[PDB]
Amino acid sequence: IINRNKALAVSPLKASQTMGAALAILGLARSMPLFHGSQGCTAFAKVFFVRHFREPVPLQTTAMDQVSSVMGADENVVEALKTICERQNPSVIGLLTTGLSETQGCDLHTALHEFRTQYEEYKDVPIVPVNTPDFSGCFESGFAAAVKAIVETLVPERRDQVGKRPRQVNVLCSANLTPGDLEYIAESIESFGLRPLLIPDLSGSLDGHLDENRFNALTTGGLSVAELATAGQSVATLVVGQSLAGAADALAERTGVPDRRFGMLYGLDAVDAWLMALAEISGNPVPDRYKRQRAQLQDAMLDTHFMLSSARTAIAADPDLLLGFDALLRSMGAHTVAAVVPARAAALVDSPLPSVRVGDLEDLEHAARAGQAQLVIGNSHALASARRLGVPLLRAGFPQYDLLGGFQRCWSGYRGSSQVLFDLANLLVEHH
Amino acid sequence: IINRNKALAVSPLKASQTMGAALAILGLARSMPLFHGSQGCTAFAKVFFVRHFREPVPLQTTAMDQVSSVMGADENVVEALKTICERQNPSVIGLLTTGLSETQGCDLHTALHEFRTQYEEYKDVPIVPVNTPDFSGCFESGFAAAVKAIVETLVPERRDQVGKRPRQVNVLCSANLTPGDLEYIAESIESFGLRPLLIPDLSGSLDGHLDENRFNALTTGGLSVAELATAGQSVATLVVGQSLAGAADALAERTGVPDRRFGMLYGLDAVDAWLMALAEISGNPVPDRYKRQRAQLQDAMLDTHFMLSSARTAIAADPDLLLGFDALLRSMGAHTVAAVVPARAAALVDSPLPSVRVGDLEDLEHAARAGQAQLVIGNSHALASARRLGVPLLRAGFPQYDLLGGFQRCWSGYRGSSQVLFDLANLLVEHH
Amino acid sequence: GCAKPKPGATDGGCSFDGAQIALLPVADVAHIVHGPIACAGSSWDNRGTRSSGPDLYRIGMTTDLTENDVIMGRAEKRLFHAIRQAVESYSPPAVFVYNTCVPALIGDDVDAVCKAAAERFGTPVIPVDSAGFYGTKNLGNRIAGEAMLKYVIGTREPDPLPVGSERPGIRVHDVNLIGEYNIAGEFWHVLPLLDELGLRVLCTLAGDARYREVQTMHRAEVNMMVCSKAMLNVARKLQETYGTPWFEGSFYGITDTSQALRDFARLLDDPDLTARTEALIAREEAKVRAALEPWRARLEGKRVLLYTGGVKSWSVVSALQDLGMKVVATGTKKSTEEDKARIRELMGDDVKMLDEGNARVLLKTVDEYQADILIAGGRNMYTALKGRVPFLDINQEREFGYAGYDGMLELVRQLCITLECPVWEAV
Amino acid sequence: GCAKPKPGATDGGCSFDGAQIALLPVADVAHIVHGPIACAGSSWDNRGTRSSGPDLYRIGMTTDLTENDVIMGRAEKRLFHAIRQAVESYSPPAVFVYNTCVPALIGDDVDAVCKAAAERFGTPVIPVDSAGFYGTKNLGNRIAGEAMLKYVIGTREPDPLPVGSERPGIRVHDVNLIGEYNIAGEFWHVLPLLDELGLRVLCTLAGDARYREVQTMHRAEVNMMVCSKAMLNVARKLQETYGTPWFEGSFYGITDTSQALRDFARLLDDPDLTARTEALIAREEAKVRAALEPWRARLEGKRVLLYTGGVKSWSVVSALQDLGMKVVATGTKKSTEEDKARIRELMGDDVKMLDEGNARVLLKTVDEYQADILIAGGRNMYTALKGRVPFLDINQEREFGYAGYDGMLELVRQLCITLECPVWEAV
Ligand code: SF4
Ligand code: SF4
Repeated sequence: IINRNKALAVSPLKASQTMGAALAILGLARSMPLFHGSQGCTAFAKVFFVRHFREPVPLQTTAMDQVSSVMGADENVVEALKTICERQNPSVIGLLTTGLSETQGCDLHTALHEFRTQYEEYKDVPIVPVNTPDFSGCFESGFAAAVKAIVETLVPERRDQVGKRPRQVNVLCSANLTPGDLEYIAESIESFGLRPLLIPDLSGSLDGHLDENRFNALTTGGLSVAELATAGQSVATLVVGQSLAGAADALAERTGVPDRRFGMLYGLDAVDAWLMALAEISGNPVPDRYKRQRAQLQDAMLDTHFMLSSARTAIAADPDLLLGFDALLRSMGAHTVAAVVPARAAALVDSPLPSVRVGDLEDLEHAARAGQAQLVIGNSHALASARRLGVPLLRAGFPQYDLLGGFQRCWSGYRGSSQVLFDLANLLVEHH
Repeated sequence: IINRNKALAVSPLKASQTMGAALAILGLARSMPLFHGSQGCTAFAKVFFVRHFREPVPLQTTAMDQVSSVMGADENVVEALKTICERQNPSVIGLLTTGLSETQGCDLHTALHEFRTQYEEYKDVPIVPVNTPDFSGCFESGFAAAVKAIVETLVPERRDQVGKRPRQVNVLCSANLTPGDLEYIAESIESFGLRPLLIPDLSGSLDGHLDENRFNALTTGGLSVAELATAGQSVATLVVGQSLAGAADALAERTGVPDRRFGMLYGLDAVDAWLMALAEISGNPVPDRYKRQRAQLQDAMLDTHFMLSSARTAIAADPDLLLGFDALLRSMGAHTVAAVVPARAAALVDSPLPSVRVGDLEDLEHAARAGQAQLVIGNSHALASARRLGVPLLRAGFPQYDLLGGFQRCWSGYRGSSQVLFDLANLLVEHH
Repeated sequence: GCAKPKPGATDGGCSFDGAQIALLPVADVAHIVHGPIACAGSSWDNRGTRSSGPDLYRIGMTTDLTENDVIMGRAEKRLFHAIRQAVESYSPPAVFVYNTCVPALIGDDVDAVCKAAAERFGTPVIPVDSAGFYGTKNLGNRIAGEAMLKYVIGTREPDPLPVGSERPGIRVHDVNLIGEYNIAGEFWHVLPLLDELGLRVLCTLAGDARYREVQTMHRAEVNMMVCSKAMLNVARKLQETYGTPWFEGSFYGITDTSQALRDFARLLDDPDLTARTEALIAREEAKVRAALEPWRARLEGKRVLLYTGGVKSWSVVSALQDLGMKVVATGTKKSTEEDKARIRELMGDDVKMLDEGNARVLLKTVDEYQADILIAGGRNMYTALKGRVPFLDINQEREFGYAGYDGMLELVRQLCITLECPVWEAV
Repeated sequence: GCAKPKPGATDGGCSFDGAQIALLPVADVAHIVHGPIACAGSSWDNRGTRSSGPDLYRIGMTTDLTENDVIMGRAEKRLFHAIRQAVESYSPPAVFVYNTCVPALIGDDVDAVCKAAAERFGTPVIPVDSAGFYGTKNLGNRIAGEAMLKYVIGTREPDPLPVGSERPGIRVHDVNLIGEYNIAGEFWHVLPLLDELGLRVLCTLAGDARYREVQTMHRAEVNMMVCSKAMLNVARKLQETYGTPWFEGSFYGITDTSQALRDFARLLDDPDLTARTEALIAREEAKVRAALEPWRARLEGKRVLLYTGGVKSWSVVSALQDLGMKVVATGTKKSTEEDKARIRELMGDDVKMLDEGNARVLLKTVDEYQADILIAGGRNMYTALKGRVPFLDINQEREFGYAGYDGMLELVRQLCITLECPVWEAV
């Protein structure tokens, strides 16, 4: 079952819904997220992200004043939308509520209808509206909620049933898919002769990706609204990561495209089933390449089974990554001795773990110490916890400011999986 | 210029010619290397390799006796060929001379004509003969010499000029290409619509690659003699790594296929020119994929320039890797302050380094200390040198028994290159 | 001044951020953020300071307000129990509660909750009221000074100098450094100079500082404003309340370092200190000038564009100015009067209206003057990098390094590393 | 016996390999390999021993014979200068020169070159003449003992026991362990037992051993052959030359450990030692048996195929034998008479002719008996793994761990880790 407690959060595991919802919009092409809140909220989110991807990130501010006690911010939200529209002219804009602006209710839809009246500004510049108070949920749920909003704001409706034509496969990506996960997911699909429409697509937006001296609004983007429009028709939609069920539901009601969803793409079973669902969707067989990698992974399991069989691990990660790493490890005989999550989140039954905690890194250190973690999986914030146990760190997750390569690592698939076994094997071996 | 000295070798950098020539045969499919020497020579080479690839390796012994003072080994070489042939029935056999057997001259060709008379054994089982005394050259030259032999023993001749038909591109691979380098070289080719004939192909032989309970003779092999035969005809031959010039010459005289050779595939220039030569050979353009990766690499150079610009490095590697790593690093402003090589080897002019040493790890430690290495690139044997300086290690090269992932790393191309910058950047950063 | 125009040069961060930049480098203390995660979470990895001991300020602390807690009222309950948790778990010397937009709005009484917590639990709890929406970072810096009124107040007297006891020097010269943040451990370059002159620093205001150091600040003999003018308000309130004189200087560059030390000498007045301070500067200028000549050929005559972003950036100018690089600076309408008045002196009685334009103005403005590097602070890093231009962070927060005499030794190194890098031609 | 048939069970390694396995774990010494790189290079990373101090045996040393050197004669020049290098650079206590096929063939006079080097330079140089082609590893093991005749010979007398001085015990019982290689540091598990009983080990023959320890070996009161019968020749030559009695035992398993200690007790004869040894065994059996019960369910009744490969493998059998696992052993025509005579007792007066067949015989022979794990040593590891069968290395060289009473504690852990691994069903 899931345990919680109170009352002071010590070295928090958790980041805001309203940031996680911001990198979803960040995976649309030529887009611009806008926090409806005071400026520090964004100036913090911005730092967080640039230090991660080590590349610029567009993010603006409603700029709520001390007078956010008086006029809700009607004026602020509106002038923000008009300003950006006329200044960089987005393909899409993200309208996100903070803890501050939500403290009223903050007339979201309305301020947007207050910026759906005046409007010498074209219009035809879509706007995604999301409700994401710092004070509830978390990064991952935040993210999954701006995918619900993205789906619903962009094209789902009119067409249906008869909108299911090509061989285009929709992929609903969750938050803890890196560009390198997303590339695997797309190349994997394309290799079956399908064609992926990734929703959304951080592969497009976040690496070193441009040739202009200046790129203002993310132009190096993922999803074109243009092409998102066409998600209506498409053979099937694949759902990657349970955090996205509510978005697979929104996506699925408005079109008729049938989902085949689930796990983080880690381990034999996880990728086996990914490839199968793909072979089925397209009739043709699993390419010789992934036939080989499965064999390579199996061998990596034979060679690392000595070191990982019965390893105590402690994981401090979003629910998806937790379940994804738990599965992977359990295919090796590894015990996850301590799992700490940021917030309740679905993935009830807990998965097969007797229990998991919501309570962040202070909790991790002590839970880890309790059952004798040999190894801790987590983000850059975990170094300190790890270093304060006498124990190795393998970072994953979404603050990693201390690692050059990290924002981009492909965790997924057969090689991804096998490389993760190499890494735990190597950490465990040298600290012994 | 190249410096040398004498007289006791302390923690040797070098491994035997006769081992390196053994993994080249090891990259033919269904093959079996045979050392002409006493048994420890093979029992040592075996250990070396299995600890590296962590997978089994076929290797047999002429089994020279104390009576290798009397009958050269006529009887020994012959009974060994008949034994294997009749026991596992290779697609190819490697006949390799050791320090011991060479001490006479060892009637190589002859013992093989002594096993080209009797022969109730089929024959039609090819045999590659190589001269590789422990006492000259080194691992890499060892290797490049069994490629000359492989080329010359298998099909080069009769046909010519008019034997240059398809769109099949030959690749002469050197010793320090890993399976992950070879896969990039092959996939890279195939993406242009060409079709690679890798000579030879460790990709096929060395990982977890089989489905029988037992694989006797490497069946999980690289080059089929069958398909090596067809190297005669082919649009062009690409030569990867200067160690192979003498084999590019052998290959090029016997057929007419024109070479376009050279560098380890590291850095911008190195991969730019690899792709160009490919665009030219096939007319069609550089796939959008590698257009992107070049943009990704350039960004990894901007992000890692802070840490790598002006780094002192010290490299203990085979000449090819040296020049390959030197180039990559120089594109960053990194100085290689100490280069230590196993043996003279071509790559004269030294490349652009004022000098390089032949004299192994004890030399490296002092040369490194001299110019203030911040970082040392080398094999598992270098840990101790590195740990005895106060300095980080990034292993590369051909003994790495202490690292689960390593025999398989793809160093090459845009991602390979960029991932190497991430690694140095990260080691440099945390040891500061 | 400052006001804010929605999505236009609208980045800078709250007063909370500003307060936390100023109070966090008090290492042994507990620094509780009273908000929802927007506030804490991120600003926690943090930046800058280096400690020579306690690392408590490195532990993210925060009352993690769920939505229920803001269906008002619970907000206070939590904080009270949050301090009780900090105090029992970690036993800090003291505890600092930072206020935040949400809790300021719903009317949360930080002050009173803090005082209750002091008394019930016995650990001084200092309330910093500077929720983001009050204004900018600077404002939060100032609010951070104000709160150190209810703690600087000699709540405690200067320790007795240690039995070590430097002979023939008036080791009895106490001083403060206000605004030095020992970022990248840079202050470790200055402190030995001070120690040599027999100047005891009672407190480096937020630079390897401890709580008990701040207590004793009123007995300083001479206060010194280190770049930061955002905190002129403490130098002045200390001056007016305890009579303690002050000056402004920086520890960036040979000139300022020498000058900062010089007017230490003449403010607290001694002829032995004075003679010694000339001797020191004598020695050091000799040393540093000598170690810098070899480098003069390499950087000399390179053009640097300079941009101010809240970064105390006229200091660095003092540095590279002397070395010989032509400097072109600019502020952005949302600049202090400081910047613009200094931008004025440096060059041209006109532009400091570079507008709110990001790289747009900035990038092309680099191109205009054919600048070799752009220097501005982490915000403008990626506009410089991606606009294929060399860059050099204006943070002492970082792992270089740049102050006192020996600072410049790696400032120079850092300039060459980037503007001589072969990667630049390769993009 | 042994003879060798070309490409048939033809792997085992030279007598040089064998000599190096026996003499290398003398840590402070310089271990120069006189050959071309075939010999040194690879065997250098090496395996096994753990030292509690000097790491010189970890430094690869070798005279790196180029082809010119074997256009005869230079071979000797080099070696002489090679010792001069080892002695000046590293100042070892002593230096060991190992002979190799190429140099034995061209007639190289190791002995004389060694003696010359001793005298000129003043460091004892010991010549180990066991080039590969003489025979097997065992042979090289025996040639390693012989050479320790010109060095064991009390070239030095036993140190005076340290002023520590365990009271009421006859702390004055000196012993040797011949063939214990402290592999994976496993001997650190036995030594404390010996110390408790007041048995001083003059030398653990090649197990955390130092040169000056070997010198003093003739004054031992009781020698003990630890598994290794390849070196029966030293136990006997010591017995015949200094009168020192001996026995054979292993430190693998509760039975052997208890028995090895027991016949220490009755060989060097004391009723106080004897009463105390029962006490010790009393305590330890109690301890270990108790710590093993919880594991008995998990491993009990599992079938192990056992293969001998020069590995002292009947020792491990003693272990898992008592725990309750059914054991099936086999030797390969090229086995010692030891193996076959023991394979005999264990099971069946017939097969030990499993032929020279690799996995062919081996794999199918595992399948035949429905074995759960195969145990044999690193050579046969990959035939086990790839034949999708659980495996457990027969090396004390490794990082486990298996001797004395506490050794079994991780033998059991190591068995479960592999034969309960879910990875097995997944392939
Ligand atoms: S702007 Fe307000 S709510 Fe946001 S981080 Fe600052 S204090 Fe917290
Ligand atoms: S002794 Fe003989 S078989 Fe053994 S490694 Fe040396 S040359 Fe090779």
